[PDB]
Amino acid sequence: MSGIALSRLAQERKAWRKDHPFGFVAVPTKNPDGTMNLMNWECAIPGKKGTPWEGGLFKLRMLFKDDYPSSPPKCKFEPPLFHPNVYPSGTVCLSILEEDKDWRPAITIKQILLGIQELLNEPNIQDPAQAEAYTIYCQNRVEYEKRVRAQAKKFAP
Amino acid sequence: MSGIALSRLAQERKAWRKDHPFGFVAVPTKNPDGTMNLMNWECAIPGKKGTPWEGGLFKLRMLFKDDYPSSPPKCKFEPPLFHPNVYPSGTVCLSILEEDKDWRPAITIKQILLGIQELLNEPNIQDPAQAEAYTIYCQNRVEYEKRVRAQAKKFAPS
Amino acid sequence: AEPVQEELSVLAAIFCRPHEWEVLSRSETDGTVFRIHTKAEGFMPLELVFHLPVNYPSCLPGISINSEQLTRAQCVTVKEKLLEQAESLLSEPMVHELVLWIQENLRHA
Repeated sequence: MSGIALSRLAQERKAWRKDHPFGFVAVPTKNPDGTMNLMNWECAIPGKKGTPWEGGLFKLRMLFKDDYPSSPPKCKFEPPLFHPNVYPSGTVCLSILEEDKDWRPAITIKQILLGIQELLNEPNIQDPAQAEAYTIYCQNRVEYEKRVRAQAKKFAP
Repeated sequence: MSGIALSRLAQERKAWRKDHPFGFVAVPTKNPDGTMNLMNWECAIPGKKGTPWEGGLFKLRMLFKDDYPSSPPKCKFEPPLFHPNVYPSGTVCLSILEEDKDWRPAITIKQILLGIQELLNEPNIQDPAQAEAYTIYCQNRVEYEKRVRAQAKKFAPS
Repeated sequence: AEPVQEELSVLAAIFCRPHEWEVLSRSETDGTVFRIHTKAEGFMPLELVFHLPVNYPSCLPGISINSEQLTRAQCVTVKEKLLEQAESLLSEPMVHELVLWIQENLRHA
């Protein structure tokens, strides 16, 4: 069942290179032998501007199962981020990234990355994944945005 | 916006959706905005069978303070019920629903609803919350259960 | 060239057979020659040998079809026509597209 997947990831790639949103990165990693790993991607998401996430470029890895595209990718921030919906392991907690929920095989890698970027400044109250970020986000948002700006500055080239 | 509260409540929600007792309902209410209010829940408890309280589905609202889960939730029957341990406002008088008593932060919404359901056919003599229901329950239980069955039939769903 | 070598890598990945894919030759001049067998038929078995000169994809690739479950007379039609949307997908890595274009297709429909 890897054929439909490797092909699909391959439809994702050239469409991405031909046209993709500005400041976004999505690149399949490369094997030591000299082949291409389509099941594993190194991606980057830019912070929206007018926000505390601004000037920031935040790196995440995308992993695809063999039954892709009927299963969603596993999206993990490396390094892990300070966000209410991001686990200490860097895993992203999103509704469209889980199969029994709002995942569709029609969902593009672009749509995923955009949804996560949207999630950056719009945390979901119903998906606590990180204790510190969630609690501070609710309690004192000024201080929360303080942390976000420091983190954004840390990942600005 | 209480972080500790909303976090715990969101996991209570997902745990309830994954597994919960049959005939029980626990759904967060909807805000005027159209968002989800985790601090306010609309719940329903079915009567256990082997008892006078059945065929009845009794609706109760669960309300959480900002210091939840350090305080127990306030469980209030709407509409108010005829029970020795239920206040005229429909508030439930239970030991696990009291901070200075047997409330623990580890207690789940599921456990609470089950405990209240237990309280329905097993009133506590040491906790009078409604005077008439209590007195009738102690002295003339025949009329008490008559009223209970009439109420149970009255609150039977469609 | 970056687009080309990325295409080569992707093709080498898409196929994880045993005898799928091979690079027949590499050179600064004349470019790269490789072979793929991709399998297709269900009713009424393909070897495709692509040559990528150093001008591809701006230029046309050299192709060749062997498929002795099929006759040979078609291979001239099929090479002189896998050539078409090769001209449509011109200026960009087209190999993957052609490959998956023809297990859809045996000059069908």
